[PDB]
Amino acid sequence: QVQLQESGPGLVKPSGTLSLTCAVSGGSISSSQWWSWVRQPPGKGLEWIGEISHGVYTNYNPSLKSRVTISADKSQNQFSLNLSSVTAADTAVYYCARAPPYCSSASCPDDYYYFFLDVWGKGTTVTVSGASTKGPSVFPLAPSSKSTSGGTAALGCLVKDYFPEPVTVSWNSGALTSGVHTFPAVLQSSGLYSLSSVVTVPSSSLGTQTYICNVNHKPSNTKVDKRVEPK
Amino acid sequence: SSELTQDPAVSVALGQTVRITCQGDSLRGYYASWHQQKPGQAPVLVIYGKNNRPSGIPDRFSGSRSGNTASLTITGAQAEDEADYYCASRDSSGNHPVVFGGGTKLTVLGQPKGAPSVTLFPPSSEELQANKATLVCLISDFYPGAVTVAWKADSSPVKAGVETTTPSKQSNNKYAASSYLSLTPEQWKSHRSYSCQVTHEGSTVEKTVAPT
Repeated sequence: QVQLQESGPGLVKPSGTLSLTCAVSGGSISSSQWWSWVRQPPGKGLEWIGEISHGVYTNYNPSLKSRVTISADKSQNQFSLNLSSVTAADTAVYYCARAPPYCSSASCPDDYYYFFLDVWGKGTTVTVSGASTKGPSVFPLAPSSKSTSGGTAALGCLVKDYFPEPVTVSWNSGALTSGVHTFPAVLQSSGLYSLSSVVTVPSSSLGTQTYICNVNHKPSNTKVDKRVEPK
Repeated sequence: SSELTQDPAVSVALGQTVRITCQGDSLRGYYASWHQQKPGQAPVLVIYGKNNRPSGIPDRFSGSRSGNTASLTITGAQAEDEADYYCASRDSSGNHPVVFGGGTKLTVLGQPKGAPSVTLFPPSSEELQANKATLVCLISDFYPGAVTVAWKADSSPVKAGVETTTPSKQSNNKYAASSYLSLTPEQWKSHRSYSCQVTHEGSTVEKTVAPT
């Protein structure tokens, strides 16, 4: 029943300070467990940042200790992370997670010598850049007679020229999950990203049903809901 | 960043057994856990430690120890096992910081090949009414992940204005790619047709769009 949700800025200027917050429902951050922060740079592995227990006791990665701060708000069931003097090496997806209690001495039952991360959040993407945020231009990819494959047909949305990542696309407010494929973004020579989301639908139900793609770009605090009508 | 050494990539044939190993002097004090990560998703714990597994993890996953080396063995590997695997534990000295392995890309051989699905879209009315023109060629569901994308103006190759991704694995172990061709509305209307050619394992799929 335990759910975690990170929240952050998405874009941080170099030498700035990154501030994230993980809200917890169905569990208590004031417990003896170790509520942790993990990050994963794009195309790389996981790196451990720190942990906090009972809302007070902290433990950090030795290589990051000089600029990492983890605090907890026991009244809002939240714990937060603060990383100062950021560079491009701090660009990563930041996960909050939960580790179990343990013993530092070799004198405890067997249950207290595990480390595992069984509960994770979805992760929030953070980019360290001096470039400015740009919201996306959403265009409809309307179905035609060449986007058809017999009984089915393809329609989509072009999410063009945005920065930074990520962009999430749902269809009909999440009611339409079958047949949806959101393609990974392309990094263009301008420094801006672009991606496309495409959903496959019955060609007979084109004129009898409305299809809207929901494009969320949190780094710019913009949501675009574009209606897709046949060509 | 990483403290335990894993092989960055190992392979196993569908149905065979593979042992992904995790080594380091930091390991000797605590139990090693294993985390699985599919593309585009957060990690998923597959081994608590020792040989304990959470719910939803098949019996073919198992954990074992041999001093400073932990091992995740997969007996009878399936296609759903293709992912990245991370061992984790705590340092037995000092303030006991958490210790991650570098990660291991697991490839499962013998999966069925697949021809690419190619979807080509012309520039939308709203984009042209805004004095912009972009051609979108979406390639998906091809295996292996080797594919060449090429654009044609009428029948002549075009290279300027083409932005292509490198193939990336989908959640169903097949691959996807995208190529965007940016033109002016004059370039779009001054040609009879435009084409997106996609070659995969010696075979080519070609889609064509016109100002119609």
